[PDB]
Amino acid sequence: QLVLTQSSSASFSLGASAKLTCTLSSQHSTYTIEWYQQQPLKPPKYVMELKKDGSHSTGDGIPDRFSGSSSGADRYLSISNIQPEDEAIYICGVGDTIKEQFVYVFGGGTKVTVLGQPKSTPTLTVFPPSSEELKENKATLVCLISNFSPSGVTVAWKANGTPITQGVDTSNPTKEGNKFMASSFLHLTSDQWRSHNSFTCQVTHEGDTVEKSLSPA
Amino acid sequence: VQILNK
Amino acid sequence: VQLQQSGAALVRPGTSVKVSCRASEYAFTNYVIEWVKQRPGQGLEWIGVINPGSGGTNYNEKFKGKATLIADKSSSTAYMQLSSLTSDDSAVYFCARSTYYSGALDYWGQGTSVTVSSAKTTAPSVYPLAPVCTTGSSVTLGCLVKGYFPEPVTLTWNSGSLSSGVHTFPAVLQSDLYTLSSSVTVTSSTWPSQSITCNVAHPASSTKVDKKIEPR
Ligand SMILES: [Cl-]
Ligand SMILES: [Cl-]
Ligand SMILES: [Cl-]
Ligand SMILES: [Cl-]
Ligand SMILES: [Cl-]
Ligand SMILES: [Cl-]
Ligand SMILES: [Cl-]
Repeated sequence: QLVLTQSSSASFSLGASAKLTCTLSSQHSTYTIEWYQQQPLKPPKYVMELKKDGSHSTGDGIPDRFSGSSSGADRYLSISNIQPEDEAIYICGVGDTIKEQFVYVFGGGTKVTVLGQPKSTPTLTVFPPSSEELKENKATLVCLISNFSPSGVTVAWKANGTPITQGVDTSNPTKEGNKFMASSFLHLTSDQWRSHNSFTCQVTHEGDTVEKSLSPA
Repeated sequence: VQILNK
Repeated sequence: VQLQQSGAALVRPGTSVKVSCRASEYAFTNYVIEWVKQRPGQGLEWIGVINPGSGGTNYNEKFKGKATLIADKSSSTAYMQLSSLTSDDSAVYFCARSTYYSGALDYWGQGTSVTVSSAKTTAPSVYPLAPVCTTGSSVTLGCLVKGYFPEPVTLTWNSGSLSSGVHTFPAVLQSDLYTLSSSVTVTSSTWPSQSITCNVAHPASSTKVDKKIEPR
């Protein structure tokens, strides 16, 4: 029952002062904890050690906008002048020896969204089925979705004017620099590809629609 | 007391 | 200072896996090694700790009889055995360094991705994508990598000699087959006068294809 309590999510305005709470179990209210930062497809980064008095020791490559403080069982990570780069899951950890065994426990982490960032609108690369693939009576239409922010998108395909559900597979977004990328594939027969005047990859992002079309003609 | 050694 | 983890592993359900963590540019026996599982949505799950000077180990209760931590002083390498795997064991696992005297996991490995699946191992079908309907001082070439399992694939252009203007997009997964695509923007001076290939290696099938992009 060494337990660290964190809220699953926190939102802060760009440039604002951010404070995250990690709460120790009452019996462990005096313990020193560690702060970690995790962005997707990167290992966790050590942020700082934080003792009951508010004294802290920050790890390498942590900017000075990052500080720590304490009040009873509460341990705080403060980010002054919150930046888009600071979007991450912040996890606290705590070590002890209990029933003669070392244990380390993590909190559930706080996913930090920075609000008030200007959006990036996706641009589209589309590829028709290769003659090589078409030889096998199969057609894969490719939609490559570049340089959007934030990460949330939905993708639809149209054959002429009519939405296509069957055969559509769309990726999760992956970070690339300060933006995101995704891909969508439409699987058709050769006959379906050749029988329609146009196909459209349609991306919805933050109220915007981005469409790019292909034609077998 | 928190035990800090492994 | 680095922790160098072993490569992506495919494991059949009901079997075991051993993943490795090699200490680089620091004294292995002077820090402990801890092992951590990435949780499905957010957060981390502690597995245990090996004291390499001691051979001493401690574990999260849940991982007792599931994980075994070993340390080889001779090779500066820590090992984690995970036994009788199910889909719930499909995860990225990290090793991290800690002092004998402070809780901090101050340096972390790059992670090992474990896939636990009965799904069929399938080399990719690779198709070259010519410029869509072609004229202009620049052209965008594509590469389609269809229906592979498991991850990972390594995709390069001209075996990594063509580094500039490459974009490789996230893979999709449907019915235990992945698909992905890459594009590269090249000058009309470079292509098609020069041979440009998409190179796709699939370690799990021991396959590599180099696919030449040819003009219509
Ligand atoms: Cl995140
Ligand atoms: Cl960023
Ligand atoms: Cl259709
Ligand atoms: Cl094994
Ligand atoms: Cl190994
Ligand atoms: Cl979770
Ligand atoms: Cl062409």
